Amino acid sequence: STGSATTTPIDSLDDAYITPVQIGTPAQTLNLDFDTGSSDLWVFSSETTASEVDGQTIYTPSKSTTAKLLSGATWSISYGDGSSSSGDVYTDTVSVGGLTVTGQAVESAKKVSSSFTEDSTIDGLLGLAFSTLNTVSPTQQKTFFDNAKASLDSPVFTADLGYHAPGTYNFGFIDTTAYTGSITYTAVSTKQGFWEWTSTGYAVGSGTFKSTSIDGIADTGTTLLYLPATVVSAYWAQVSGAKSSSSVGGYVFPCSATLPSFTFGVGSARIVIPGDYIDFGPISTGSSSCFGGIQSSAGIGINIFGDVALKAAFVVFNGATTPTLGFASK
Ligand SMILES: Cc1cc(NCc2cccnc2)nc(N)n1
Ligand SMILES: Cc1cc(NCc2cccnc2)nc(N)n1
Ligand SMILES: Cc1cc(NCc2cccnc2)nc(N)n1
Repeated sequence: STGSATTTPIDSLDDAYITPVQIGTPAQTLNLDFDTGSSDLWVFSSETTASEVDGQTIYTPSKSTTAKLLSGATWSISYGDGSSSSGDVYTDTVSVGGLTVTGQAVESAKKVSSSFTEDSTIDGLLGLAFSTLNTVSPTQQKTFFDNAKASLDSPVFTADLGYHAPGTYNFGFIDTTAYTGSITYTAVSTKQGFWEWTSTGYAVGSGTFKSTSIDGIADTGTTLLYLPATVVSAYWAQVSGAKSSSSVGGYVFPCSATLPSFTFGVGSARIVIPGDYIDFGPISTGSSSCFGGIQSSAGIGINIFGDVALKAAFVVFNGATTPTLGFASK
Protein backbone atom coordinates (compact mmCIF):
# COMPACT_ATOMS: atom_id res chain seq x y z
CA SER A 1 0.00 0.00 0.00
CA THR A 2 0.93 3.68 -0.29
CA GLY A 3 -0.51 7.02 0.67
CA SER A 4 0.00 10.55 -0.59
CA ALA A 5 -1.35 13.71 1.07
CA THR A 6 -0.82 17.40 0.42
CA THR A 7 0.50 19.51 3.29
CA THR A 8 -0.38 23.22 3.28
CA PRO A 9 1.28 26.08 5.20
CA ILE A 10 -1.14 27.62 7.72
CA ASP A 11 -0.13 31.21 6.81
CA SER A 12 1.92 33.24 4.27
CA LEU A 13 5.22 32.68 6.21
CA ASP A 14 5.05 28.85 6.52
CA ASP A 15 4.78 29.08 10.35
CA ALA A 16 3.47 25.47 10.30
CA TYR A 17 1.99 22.94 7.88
CA ILE A 18 -1.32 21.02 8.04
CA THR A 19 -2.28 17.79 6.37
CA PRO A 20 -5.82 16.40 6.24
CA VAL A 21 -6.32 13.10 8.06
CA GLN A 22 -9.48 10.97 8.06
CA ILE A 23 -10.38 9.51 11.48
CA GLY A 24 -13.29 7.20 12.22
CA THR A 25 -16.32 5.86 10.39
CA PRO A 26 -17.84 7.80 8.76
CA ALA A 27 -14.65 9.82 8.24
CA GLN A 28 -14.03 12.90 10.32
CA THR A 29 -11.37 14.97 8.57
CA LEU A 30 -9.02 16.88 10.82
CA ASN A 31 -6.04 18.98 9.77
CA LEU A 32 -3.03 17.72 11.65
CA ASP A 33 0.53 18.98 12.02
CA PHE A 34 2.77 16.06 10.92
CA ASP A 35 5.64 16.03 13.37
CA THR A 36 8.79 13.95 12.81
CA GLY A 37 9.97 15.19 16.24
CA SER A 38 7.24 13.53 18.32
CA SER A 39 5.37 10.25 18.44
CA ASP A 40 1.81 10.93 19.57
CA LEU A 41 -1.21 11.28 17.26
CA TRP A 42 -3.47 13.56 19.31
CA VAL A 43 -6.51 15.61 18.36
CA PHE A 44 -8.83 18.24 19.60
CA SER A 45 -11.97 16.35 20.50
CA SER A 46 -15.43 16.40 22.02
CA GLU A 47 -13.57 15.86 25.33
CA THR A 48 -11.39 18.98 25.05
CA THR A 49 -12.20 21.61 27.72
CA ALA A 50 -14.60 23.90 25.80
CA SER A 51 -12.73 27.16 26.78
CA GLU A 52 -9.55 25.64 25.22
CA VAL A 53 -11.15 25.13 21.79
CA ASP A 54 -11.13 28.20 19.49
CA GLY A 55 -12.12 27.24 15.94
CA GLN A 56 -10.45 23.80 15.66
CA THR A 57 -12.31 20.90 14.12
CA ILE A 58 -12.84 18.24 16.77
CA TYR A 59 -12.87 14.47 16.71
CA THR A 60 -16.04 13.03 18.26
CA PRO A 61 -15.44 9.36 19.02
CA SER A 62 -19.11 8.77 19.91
CA LYS A 63 -19.95 9.51 16.23
CA SER A 64 -17.47 6.90 14.93
CA THR A 65 -18.73 3.31 14.60
CA THR A 66 -15.09 2.09 14.70
CA ALA A 67 -13.94 4.06 17.75
CA LYS A 68 -13.22 2.17 20.97
CA LEU A 69 -12.00 3.66 24.27
CA LEU A 70 -8.51 2.24 25.00
CA SER A 71 -9.60 1.74 28.59
CA GLY A 72 -7.32 3.19 31.32
CA ALA A 73 -4.96 4.79 28.85
CA THR A 74 -3.75 8.34 29.29
CA TRP A 75 -1.24 10.59 27.65
CA SER A 76 0.53 13.82 28.43
CA ILE A 77 3.14 15.62 26.37
CA SER A 78 5.31 18.70 27.03
CA TYR A 79 7.13 19.83 23.82
CA GLY A 80 10.46 21.74 24.03
CA ASP A 81 8.74 25.19 23.76
CA GLY A 82 6.54 24.71 26.89
CA SER A 83 3.46 23.81 24.76
CA SER A 84 1.50 20.88 26.28
CA SER A 85 -1.55 18.67 25.95
CA SER A 86 -3.00 15.63 27.63
CA GLY A 87 -5.99 13.34 27.70
CA ASP A 88 -7.27 9.83 27.10
CA VAL A 89 -7.07 7.45 24.18
CA TYR A 90 -9.32 5.74 21.63
CA THR A 91 -8.44 3.35 18.90
CA ASP A 92 -9.96 4.08 15.50
CA THR A 93 -9.36 3.79 11.78
CA VAL A 94 -7.03 6.52 10.49
CA SER A 95 -6.34 7.26 6.84
CA VAL A 96 -3.74 9.58 5.37
CA GLY A 97 -3.73 10.19 1.65
CA GLY A 98 -5.55 6.90 0.94
CA LEU A 99 -3.39 4.78 3.33
CA THR A 100 -5.52 3.27 6.10
CA VAL A 101 -4.48 1.97 9.51
CA THR A 102 -7.01 0.15 11.65
CA GLY A 103 -6.64 0.20 15.43
CA GLN A 104 -4.54 3.40 15.48
CA ALA A 105 -4.27 5.05 18.87
CA VAL A 106 -5.98 8.40 18.57
CA GLU A 107 -5.13 10.42 21.66
CA SER A 108 -8.10 12.65 22.55
CA ALA A 109 -7.10 15.92 24.25
CA LYS A 110 -8.88 16.87 27.44
CA LYS A 111 -6.47 19.79 28.02
CA VAL A 112 -4.29 21.83 25.68
CA SER A 113 -2.10 24.88 26.37
CA SER A 114 -3.14 28.34 25.09
CA SER A 115 -0.52 28.06 22.22
CA PHE A 116 -2.46 25.06 20.87
CA THR A 117 -5.85 26.80 21.51
CA GLU A 118 -4.87 30.00 19.63
CA ASP A 119 -3.63 27.94 16.63
CA SER A 120 -7.14 27.71 15.14
CA THR A 121 -5.85 25.98 11.93
CA ILE A 122 -4.23 23.01 13.72
CA ASP A 123 -6.60 20.29 14.91
CA GLY A 124 -3.89 18.12 16.41
CA LEU A 125 -0.55 16.44 15.81
CA LEU A 126 0.49 13.29 13.98
CA GLY A 127 3.82 12.15 15.32
CA LEU A 128 6.34 10.46 13.03
CA ALA A 129 9.35 10.04 15.31
CA PHE A 130 10.08 6.61 16.76
CA SER A 131 7.36 4.94 18.82
CA THR A 132 9.73 4.77 21.85
CA LEU A 133 8.77 8.48 22.44
CA ASN A 134 5.00 7.86 22.52
CA THR A 135 3.62 9.11 25.81
CA VAL A 136 0.60 6.76 26.24
CA SER A 137 0.59 5.03 29.65
CA PRO A 138 0.50 2.36 30.80
CA THR A 139 0.73 0.75 27.35
CA GLN A 140 2.90 2.73 24.94
CA GLN A 141 1.34 3.06 21.47
CA LYS A 142 2.72 2.94 17.94
CA THR A 143 2.82 5.82 15.49
CA PHE A 144 0.74 5.80 12.34
CA PHE A 145 3.91 5.06 10.35
CA ASP A 146 4.94 2.18 12.61
CA ASN A 147 1.42 0.67 12.31
CA ALA A 148 1.38 1.17 8.53
CA LYS A 149 4.94 -0.04 7.90
CA ALA A 150 4.34 -3.77 7.29
CA SER A 151 1.60 -2.92 4.71
CA LEU A 152 3.65 -0.34 2.82
CA ASP A 153 5.29 -1.10 -0.50
CA SER A 154 8.58 0.25 1.01
CA PRO A 155 9.03 1.10 4.75
CA VAL A 156 9.49 4.82 4.12
CA PHE A 157 7.78 8.14 4.18
CA THR A 158 8.90 11.32 2.50
CA ALA A 159 8.53 14.97 3.32
CA ASP A 160 8.43 17.48 0.50
CA LEU A 161 7.56 20.76 2.16
CA GLY A 162 6.88 23.83 0.07
CA TYR A 163 8.23 27.35 0.43
CA HIS A 164 5.18 29.58 0.77
CA ALA A 165 3.33 26.78 -1.08
CA PRO A 166 1.80 23.37 -0.45
CA GLY A 167 3.93 20.25 -0.49
CA THR A 168 3.48 16.52 -0.03
CA TYR A 169 3.84 13.68 2.48
CA ASN A 170 4.09 10.29 0.83
CA PHE A 171 4.05 6.93 2.56
CA GLY A 172 5.45 3.72 1.13
CA PHE A 173 7.13 5.00 -2.02
CA ILE A 174 9.74 7.52 -3.20
CA ASP A 175 8.38 9.83 -6.00
CA THR A 176 11.41 9.97 -8.28
CA THR A 177 9.76 12.97 -10.11
CA ALA A 178 9.76 15.08 -6.90
CA TYR A 179 13.52 15.78 -6.72
CA THR A 180 16.54 16.54 -8.86
CA GLY A 181 19.81 14.61 -8.95
CA SER A 182 20.28 11.76 -6.47
CA ILE A 183 19.20 11.17 -2.89
CA THR A 184 22.09 11.10 -0.43
CA TYR A 185 21.42 8.81 2.51
CA THR A 186 22.94 9.32 5.93
CA ALA A 187 22.95 7.26 9.12
CA VAL A 188 20.33 7.74 11.81
CA SER A 189 20.65 7.18 15.55
CA THR A 190 17.37 6.21 17.20
CA LYS A 191 18.91 6.33 20.71
CA GLN A 192 16.88 9.47 21.68
CA GLY A 193 13.80 8.39 19.64
CA PHE A 194 14.35 11.03 16.95
CA TRP A 195 15.45 10.99 13.32
CA GLU A 196 18.91 12.05 14.55
CA TRP A 197 21.72 12.38 12.04
CA THR A 198 25.02 14.22 11.56
CA SER A 199 25.43 16.96 9.00
CA THR A 200 28.88 17.29 7.49
CA GLY A 201 29.10 21.08 7.71
CA TYR A 202 27.79 24.37 6.44
CA ALA A 203 28.44 27.42 4.34
CA VAL A 204 27.04 30.96 4.60
CA GLY A 205 26.09 32.52 1.27
CA SER A 206 28.86 32.12 -1.31
CA GLY A 207 31.41 31.47 1.49
CA THR A 208 33.67 28.47 1.82
CA PHE A 209 32.13 25.27 3.14
CA LYS A 210 33.17 24.52 6.75
CA SER A 211 33.58 20.76 7.28
CA THR A 212 32.32 20.08 10.79
CA SER A 213 30.01 17.43 12.30
CA ILE A 214 26.65 18.82 13.46
CA ASP A 215 24.42 16.29 15.19
CA GLY A 216 20.74 17.14 14.99
CA ILE A 217 17.26 15.94 14.28
CA ALA A 218 15.08 16.14 11.21
CA ASP A 219 11.92 17.69 12.70
CA THR A 220 8.94 18.70 10.57
CA GLY A 221 7.26 19.80 13.83
CA THR A 222 9.80 22.59 14.33
CA THR A 223 9.40 25.66 12.12
CA LEU A 224 12.98 27.05 12.24
CA LEU A 225 16.58 25.85 11.92
CA TYR A 226 18.32 25.65 15.32
CA LEU A 227 22.12 25.27 15.15
CA PRO A 228 25.08 25.83 17.43
CA ALA A 229 25.75 29.41 18.40
CA THR A 230 29.03 29.46 16.48
CA VAL A 231 27.27 28.59 13.22
CA VAL A 232 24.37 30.95 13.81
CA SER A 233 26.69 33.86 14.68
CA ALA A 234 28.66 33.18 11.50
CA TYR A 235 25.40 33.39 9.49
CA TRP A 236 23.98 36.57 11.02
CA ALA A 237 27.38 38.33 10.92
CA GLN A 238 26.77 38.47 7.11
CA VAL A 239 23.56 40.57 7.58
CA SER A 240 24.08 44.29 8.33
CA GLY A 241 22.26 45.23 11.51
CA ALA A 242 21.33 41.65 12.54
CA LYS A 243 21.54 41.01 16.26
CA SER A 244 20.34 38.66 18.93
CA SER A 245 17.59 40.30 20.95
CA SER A 246 16.86 39.00 24.50
CA SER A 247 13.52 40.95 24.34
CA VAL A 248 12.48 39.01 21.17
CA GLY A 249 14.37 35.80 22.15
CA GLY A 250 16.79 35.44 19.32
CA TYR A 251 18.03 36.86 16.06
CA VAL A 252 16.20 39.62 14.23
CA PHE A 253 17.41 41.45 11.13
CA PRO A 254 16.40 44.69 9.38
CA CYS A 255 13.38 44.12 7.15
CA SER A 256 15.33 46.07 4.50
CA ALA A 257 18.01 43.30 4.30
CA THR A 258 18.59 40.70 1.62
CA LEU A 259 19.50 37.46 3.43
CA PRO A 260 22.27 35.14 2.27
CA SER A 261 21.66 31.48 1.64
CA PHE A 262 22.69 28.79 4.08
CA THR A 263 24.14 25.47 2.94
CA PHE A 264 24.22 22.31 5.01
CA GLY A 265 26.08 19.11 4.23
CA VAL A 266 24.61 15.64 3.89
CA GLY A 267 27.62 13.40 3.44
CA SER A 268 29.41 14.80 0.34
CA ALA A 269 26.15 16.44 -0.86
CA ARG A 270 24.96 19.95 -0.13
CA ILE A 271 21.46 21.36 0.44
CA VAL A 272 21.13 25.09 -0.15
CA ILE A 273 18.52 27.04 1.82
CA PRO A 274 17.80 30.22 -0.15
CA GLY A 275 17.94 33.42 1.87
CA ASP A 276 14.26 34.09 1.39
CA TYR A 277 13.48 30.89 3.35
CA ILE A 278 15.16 32.39 6.45
CA ASP A 279 12.88 35.49 6.57
CA PHE A 280 10.03 35.03 9.10
CA GLY A 281 8.74 38.56 8.84
CA PRO A 282 8.15 41.46 11.19
CA ILE A 283 8.52 40.77 14.91
CA SER A 284 5.13 42.65 15.29
CA THR A 285 2.79 44.18 12.72
CA GLY A 286 4.43 47.25 11.21
CA SER A 287 7.86 46.63 12.71
CA SER A 288 10.99 47.04 10.61
CA SER A 289 12.65 44.24 12.58
CA CYS A 290 12.19 40.79 11.01
CA PHE A 291 12.43 37.43 12.69
CA GLY A 292 15.33 35.20 11.63
CA GLY A 293 14.78 31.62 10.49
CA ILE A 294 18.15 30.39 11.76
CA GLN A 295 18.40 30.50 15.56
CA SER A 296 20.77 29.21 18.23
CA SER A 297 20.18 25.75 19.72
CA ALA A 298 22.29 26.61 22.75
CA GLY A 299 19.22 26.87 25.11
CA ILE A 300 17.59 23.61 23.69
CA GLY A 301 20.20 20.82 24.13
CA ILE A 302 19.77 19.57 20.50
CA ASN A 303 20.23 20.95 17.01
CA ILE A 304 17.02 20.92 15.02
CA PHE A 305 16.74 20.77 11.26
CA GLY A 306 13.20 22.17 11.21
CA ASP A 307 11.05 23.24 8.31
CA VAL A 308 13.43 26.05 7.20
CA ALA A 309 16.00 23.39 6.35
CA LEU A 310 13.68 20.52 5.36
CA LYS A 311 11.64 22.58 2.90
CA ALA A 312 14.84 23.08 0.85
CA ALA A 313 15.03 19.33 0.24
CA PHE A 314 13.15 16.21 -0.65
CA VAL A 315 13.57 14.19 2.55
CA VAL A 316 13.29 10.41 2.87
CA PHE A 317 12.57 8.95 6.30
CA ASN A 318 13.65 5.36 5.75
CA GLY A 319 12.20 3.15 8.49
CA ALA A 320 13.97 -0.05 7.39
CA THR A 321 15.40 -2.25 10.19
CA THR A 322 18.46 0.10 10.09
CA PRO A 323 16.81 3.51 9.63
CA THR A 324 18.41 6.16 7.45
CA LEU A 325 17.58 9.68 6.22
CA GLY A 326 17.84 10.71 2.57
CA PHE A 327 18.14 14.24 1.25
CA ALA A 328 17.86 15.42 -2.35
CA SER A 329 17.71 18.89 -3.86
CA LYS A 330 14.48 19.75 -5.69
C1 LIG B 1 2.74 25.14 15.23
C2 LIG B 1 3.05 26.59 15.03
C3 LIG B 1 4.34 27.06 14.94
C4 LIG B 1 4.52 28.42 14.81
N1 LIG B 1 5.79 28.92 14.71
C5 LIG B 1 6.06 30.34 14.56
C6 LIG B 1 5.95 31.15 15.83
C7 LIG B 1 6.26 30.63 17.08
C8 LIG B 1 6.23 31.45 18.19
C9 LIG B 1 5.90 32.78 18.02
N2 LIG B 1 5.60 33.31 16.84
C10 LIG B 1 5.62 32.49 15.78
N3 LIG B 1 3.51 29.30 14.76
C11 LIG B 1 2.27 28.74 14.83
N4 LIG B 1 1.22 29.55 14.75
N5 LIG B 1 2.01 27.42 14.98
C1 LIG C 1 4.28 20.41 16.27
C2 LIG C 1 4.10 21.45 17.33
C3 LIG C 1 2.98 22.27 17.39
C4 LIG C 1 2.91 23.18 18.45
N1 LIG C 1 1.84 24.00 18.58
C5 LIG C 1 1.74 24.97 19.65
C6 LIG C 1 2.28 26.30 19.22
C7 LIG C 1 3.60 26.67 19.44
C8 LIG C 1 4.06 27.89 18.99
C9 LIG C 1 3.17 28.73 18.36
N2 LIG C 1 1.89 28.42 18.15
C10 LIG C 1 1.48 27.21 18.56
N3 LIG C 1 3.87 23.29 19.38
C11 LIG C 1 4.93 22.46 19.23
N4 LIG C 1 5.92 22.56 20.14
N5 LIG C 1 5.08 21.55 18.24
C1 LIG D 1 8.41 38.61 4.98
C2 LIG D 1 8.88 40.03 5.09
C3 LIG D 1 8.01 41.04 5.40
C4 LIG D 1 8.53 42.32 5.52
N1 LIG D 1 7.70 43.32 5.90
C5 LIG D 1 8.14 44.68 6.17
C6 LIG D 1 7.77 45.58 5.03
C7 LIG D 1 8.39 45.45 3.81
C8 LIG D 1 8.02 46.25 2.75
C9 LIG D 1 7.04 47.19 2.96
N2 LIG D 1 6.44 47.38 4.14
C10 LIG D 1 6.82 46.58 5.15
N3 LIG D 1 9.85 42.61 5.31
C11 LIG D 1 10.63 41.54 4.98
N4 LIG D 1 11.92 41.77 4.69
N5 LIG D 1 10.19 40.27 4.86
